[PDB]
Amino acid sequence: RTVVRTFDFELSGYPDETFRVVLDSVTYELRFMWNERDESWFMSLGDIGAQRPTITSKLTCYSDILAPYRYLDNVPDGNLYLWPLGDIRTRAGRFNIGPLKGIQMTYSSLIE
Amino acid sequence: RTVVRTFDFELSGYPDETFRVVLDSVTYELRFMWNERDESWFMSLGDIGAQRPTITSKLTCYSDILAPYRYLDNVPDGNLYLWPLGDIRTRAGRFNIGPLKGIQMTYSSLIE
Amino acid sequence: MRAMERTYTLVIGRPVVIGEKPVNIEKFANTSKGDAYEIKDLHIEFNVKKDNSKEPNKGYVTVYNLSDEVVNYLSVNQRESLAVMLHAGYNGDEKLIFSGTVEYVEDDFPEETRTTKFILGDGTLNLTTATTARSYRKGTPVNSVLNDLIADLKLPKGRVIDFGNQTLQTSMAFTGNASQNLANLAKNTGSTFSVQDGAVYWTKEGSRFNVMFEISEEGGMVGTPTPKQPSSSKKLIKAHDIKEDVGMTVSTLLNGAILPESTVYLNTRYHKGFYKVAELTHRGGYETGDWITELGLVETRGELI
Amino acid sequence: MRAMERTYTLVIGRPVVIGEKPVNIEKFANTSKGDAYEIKDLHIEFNVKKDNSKEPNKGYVTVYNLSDEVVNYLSVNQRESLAVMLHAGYNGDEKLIFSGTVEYVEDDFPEETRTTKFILGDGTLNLTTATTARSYRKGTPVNSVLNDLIADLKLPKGRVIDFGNQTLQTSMAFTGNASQNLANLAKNTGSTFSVQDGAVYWTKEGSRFNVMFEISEEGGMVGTPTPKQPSSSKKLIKAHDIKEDVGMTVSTLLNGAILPESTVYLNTRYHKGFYKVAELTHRGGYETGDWITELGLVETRGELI
Amino acid sequence: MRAMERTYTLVIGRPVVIGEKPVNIEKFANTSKGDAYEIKDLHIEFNVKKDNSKEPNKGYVTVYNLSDEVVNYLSVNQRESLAVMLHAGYNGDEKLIFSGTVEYVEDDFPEETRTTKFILGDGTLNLTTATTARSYRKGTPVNSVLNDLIADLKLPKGRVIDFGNQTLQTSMAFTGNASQNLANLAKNTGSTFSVQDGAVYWTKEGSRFNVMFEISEEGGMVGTPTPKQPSSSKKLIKAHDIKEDVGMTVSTLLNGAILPESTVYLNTRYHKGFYKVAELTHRGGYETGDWITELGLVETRGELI
Amino acid sequence: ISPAQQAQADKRARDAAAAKRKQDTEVSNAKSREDIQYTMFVSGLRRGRLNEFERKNRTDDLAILFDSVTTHTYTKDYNKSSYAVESKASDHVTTQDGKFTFSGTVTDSPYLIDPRNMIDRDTDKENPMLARRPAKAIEILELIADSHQLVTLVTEDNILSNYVITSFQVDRSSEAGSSINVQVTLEEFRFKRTSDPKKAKNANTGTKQTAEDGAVDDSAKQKRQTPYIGKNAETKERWENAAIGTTD
Amino acid sequence: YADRYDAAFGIYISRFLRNNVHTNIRGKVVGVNYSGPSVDVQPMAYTEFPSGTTDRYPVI
Amino acid sequence: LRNMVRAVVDENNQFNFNMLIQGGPN
Amino acid sequence: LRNMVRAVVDENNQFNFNMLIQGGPN
Amino acid sequence: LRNMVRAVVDENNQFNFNMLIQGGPN
Repeated sequence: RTVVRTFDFELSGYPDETFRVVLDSVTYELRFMWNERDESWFMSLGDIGAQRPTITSKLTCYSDILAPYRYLDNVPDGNLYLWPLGDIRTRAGRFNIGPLKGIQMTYSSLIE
Repeated sequence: RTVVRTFDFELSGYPDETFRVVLDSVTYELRFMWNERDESWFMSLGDIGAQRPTITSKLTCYSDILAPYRYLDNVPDGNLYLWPLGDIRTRAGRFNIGPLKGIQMTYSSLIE
Repeated sequence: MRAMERTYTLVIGRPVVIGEKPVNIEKFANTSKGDAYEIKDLHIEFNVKKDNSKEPNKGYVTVYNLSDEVVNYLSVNQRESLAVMLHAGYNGDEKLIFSGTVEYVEDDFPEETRTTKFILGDGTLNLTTATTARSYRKGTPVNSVLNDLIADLKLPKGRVIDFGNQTLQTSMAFTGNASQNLANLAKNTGSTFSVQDGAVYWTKEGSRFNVMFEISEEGGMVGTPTPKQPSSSKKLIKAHDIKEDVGMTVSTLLNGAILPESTVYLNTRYHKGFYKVAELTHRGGYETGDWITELGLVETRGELI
Repeated sequence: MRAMERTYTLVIGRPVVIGEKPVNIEKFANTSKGDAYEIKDLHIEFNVKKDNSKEPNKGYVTVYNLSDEVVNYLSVNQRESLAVMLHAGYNGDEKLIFSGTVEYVEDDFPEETRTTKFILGDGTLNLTTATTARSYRKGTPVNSVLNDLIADLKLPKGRVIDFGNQTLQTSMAFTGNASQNLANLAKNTGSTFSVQDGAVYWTKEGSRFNVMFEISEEGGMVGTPTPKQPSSSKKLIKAHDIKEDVGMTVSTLLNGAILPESTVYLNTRYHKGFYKVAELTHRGGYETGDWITELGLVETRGELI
Repeated sequence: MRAMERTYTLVIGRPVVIGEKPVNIEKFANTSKGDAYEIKDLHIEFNVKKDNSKEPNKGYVTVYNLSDEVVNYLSVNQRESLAVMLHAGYNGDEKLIFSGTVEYVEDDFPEETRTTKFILGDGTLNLTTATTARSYRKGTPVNSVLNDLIADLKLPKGRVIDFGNQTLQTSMAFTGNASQNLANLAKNTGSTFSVQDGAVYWTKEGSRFNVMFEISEEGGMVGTPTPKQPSSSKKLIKAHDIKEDVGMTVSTLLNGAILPESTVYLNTRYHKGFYKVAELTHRGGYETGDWITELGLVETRGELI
Repeated sequence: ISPAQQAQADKRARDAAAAKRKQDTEVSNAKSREDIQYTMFVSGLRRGRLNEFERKNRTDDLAILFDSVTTHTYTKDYNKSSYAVESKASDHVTTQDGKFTFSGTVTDSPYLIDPRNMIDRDTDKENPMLARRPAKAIEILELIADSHQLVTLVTEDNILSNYVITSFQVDRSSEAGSSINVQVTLEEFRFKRTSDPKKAKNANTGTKQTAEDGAVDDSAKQKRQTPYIGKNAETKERWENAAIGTTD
Repeated sequence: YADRYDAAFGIYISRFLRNNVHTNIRGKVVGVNYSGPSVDVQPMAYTEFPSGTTDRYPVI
Repeated sequence: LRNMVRAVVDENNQFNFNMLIQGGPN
Repeated sequence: LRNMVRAVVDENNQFNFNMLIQGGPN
Repeated sequence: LRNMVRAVVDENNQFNFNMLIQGGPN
């Protein structure tokens, strides 16, 4: 399953960010919510103007977020991962997500 | 191989000149870079809006620059030469290129 | 303490080349040198209209006192279609507001001040040259015809509502520009087709999508809403019934995160309810002028797709 | 002692519904409540052009600071064609000046003053939807074809000049909008067809009807007459000869008792004679502006029908 | 010592009558009385655009406070096409700047000042009424077809570039207006056809003719040249290649000795080279206004015909 | 020409360019910190306004006092429809922004040098004229106006907030030498991240593209990939290339 | 060339007819049905624009 | 001041659109 | 002042009508 | 002052010409 890096993300730290992104020539809308007690980011994925999000999950490092969901016509077939740029023991935080902040959220697409 | 002179060039001496020229009814973009240690002009040739130049070479007097490259659909088939107007021993310099500055950069096209 | 001041950015990239896959203006931003020609602190006047129809969305721009190098780069490429993106916001962020190709460019420099002009088209090249040649027999499912024609158009699919188990009643043939053929299928099946900021949107008339936007005095509204007819003419009526026929108008501070096919909620003191969007117009004067957006709303009477 | 001050009245009635008999806008004036919404003492600006051609006569109107109730009544019926009548004169009487249907309506209320807009059409609905399907054989009298088509149009007959004993030379078929077919019969028989304030007028080109109006300094003329060509282009000539080709222009204080197909007598110190009327334009500014009418006259060379 | 002051002359002649030989507006200048109505010292405003296309070149003119006799002479002939010539220059000579027929004329005389209006067409009558009916078989030399159609148009041949030994590949038929048929032959053979000041010009696209004009600060240039696209839209490209696609703009003091199909040399400090001409616009205000001409230049890439 | 002049034109360009780096930089940081709050005391002081003048410290709530204020005026405006209304329709009126202007003076011979005034931050006690006080005031005045601070005015009667400076004038006439006359004009401002999640509201950013010069954006601009610092190249290496791949 | 107001309508009408207003065309039979005689037609004519683009009629 | 002119041009465009598109069953 | 603008718009409309309708035998 | 108005009318005419003539291979 050859895959190539094709997109990177950044977060400003606002607890209720929402924006639209284009992946594999298809367009999706994303929502990020910050959880206080669990100090983690909650990601919701869905179609543009959809009544409810298609997928909701909790973000973690080195875990394949989309693994159990590559069976729907509206879910990207690529790979979405979070891995750190600094010390390997650093876990995902609020302000430490970005191309140079410490954590590299990235999307990669299979070659077809 | 009958050939006729059909175009002449001039350089203002700026170390990173770049401009567009039309030859044989086709259009190309040229880049000229000045090298300090080697005191010579580096010429890059390519198509308009091309990602990378098709040809790069070093300019010298009485040398056929395009000789080894007349086998591509986007390279002129004419002759490009640099020869001096003054004493024959003068070599190409920075400010001495032009119709009256001392060195005559010229392009000539075969008769068809 | 600061004030609330405007900001914007304008980017110019490589010529757009259509190939054998969907076109994305994003990937053409970088120039051969790498970083693109960015213009930030120069007085700019622009007008960008958007709609849901066959025609592409077009926007106009004007820039004063540009450097000679940038103008030279546009004197070249006058045969080509440079990619351009525009951003605007308030001193803390800038939302994409337009993306397309430079259809026209001219320079006038009488004495004191040069004034560059632009005319930009949202996917004009694809919508006006994508030819097709297709045919189908009696019994073919209509849902297959729709997907076949859109793939020909070579644009990303923003959103589509399939027809279900609909089937063709008569043999069909399609030629010429793909956009024109699709716009004809719209009339006979109650569907709206319109490309916008590179995204293909296929929806059904009368119906609408949640409250993706709320308008109120806190949301930077400008003046009270007023009722305005959505068309410059009236049609004869039996008095499909589901079609449009009513609307309203609202104005708001510039906000590029809105599209013609979206849905908005209107929280005012007189008018309250949900509406579709039908038209957008973005205006802007950096040093002097408005920085607002105008929305033309249309009432809905269909199902909540 | 008084001055000579302007007056006007504007009336809005029920939606217009076309049926199986000639339409009269008069009978739709009354609203379900009875009396109609009359607007008298509010600054109004209007422009009403009239002509003798296929297209209907259209007039524009603007009203400032309307009460919310009236605007609400027009927010509703935006799918329907409300009947409207307009009157104007001088403090002692008001002559009918326009009657039709509200084609368009929009409201803009920026800060200080609301400004309502209207676009009215004189019989637009009938002229653009009355379909027909008729045919005739060789030998049919042309006078029968004319009457058959007009009855289809469903409008009162203001005035018609029958053809006599004319007979068709070839078989004929008519479909589509009745107005378009009649306008084609005009070219090949030297007849003028045009609907105006609900009345159908069919006359013959070149000829004219008594001195129904006289223009002089006593008759409130405004400036001297000047010669103006009746068309924006010139035709090649053999130098039917009877056709028009010349005209003049005059202006006068507002007077709604005039129609494009009428006849006028021009009693000035330079120009004297009889002329046809070809075009009208009524302008008006209640508090500020003109209150005059402009007539485009055309010379005649035919018989005195 | 004097100043450098403007001068002009306007002449009106007999009606133009087309016959069985090429039309020359020169010979119609004289009126039945002999000398024509010349107008020299009256404030005049005019705008004259010229181009290389099917449509004729049209110019507009306005004259203030004309004598009643001249206006009377134009009240008559309103059915006819009077010949008119215009001259302009600087106090020592006047170059022909336009010649054609009076398409339109109207007079408005509100109170203080009368204002006459004109619309003039350069060969409008011939280009819009010259019918043809011709046919040819396979093998006919194309050079014969071109000459046959131009003679039908009944205009002097300003300049033509024959096709050589070209031959028709398929049978051809031509009807309707001759100008329209010729303009169609232009597309399929890379040739430009356009009538101007009575002269027929047939040339080949991309190629150009010596330095017939040189532009420099000594030559009364006005401001620096600026690059402007020669068309309001962009075409898809393979990136005939020889076609146009680039241009520039320049302005200069009024000089009627220039034509759209000519060639000019641009001697400035930034831009230097040879260009074709594509468009002209002559403006003029005698007492107040500009007295300049604007040229739209187009780059060339063909042979030096 | 000669090389001696080329070594002179550079000096002309270098020193002139250095001026923007000084002035242009100061405004940039002055806008990059919103904690500071400027205030002006026009009259008011001795009628009990001292109660709030003493609140002003020397780091956050900076205060400005002029050596003398001659006149100050306050005004508001409204407009109404000029056409008869349809009748109650009392909504046909709008409110404009209130204006405030005053005239003052700064002198080389001050009578009161209270150090709390920000004009007198580091003014000498015994030689006021060598301190060049008028130059101190102008330097302060331009920075406040240039950065677009929302100033607060303390006046005789009322207190005004959210006022921005739109124009000011300075002159040194032959009369009243050793001093400068100053005029100012202000108008209202109808103004309407690290934040508590409980106060957060759903926001939007529109369509977004590749963010910042990353490992993928570098390829778009033809920049060479940033080498990885070898803190550890045994664990990630086998997984990084297999799961994320490389931009190519 | 493209400055006059009439030339714009000329080009617009010329382009409008290109994608509509089909009246007659030649072709060749490729599919034949003998019960209820009907035939499938493949039009022969086509054109190539200067931009290296082609227009092909589909099978009817 | 261009604001005043743009409004009149817009109104004229509106009138022309109305003239072209009016009535009709489609 | 709208009087001045209306006149120019009217003249432009007149020019366009002339451009559309010109010459011709019909 | 008519200079200011003529410019706006010209720009509107330019926009309309662009709207009519755009894209296309011919």
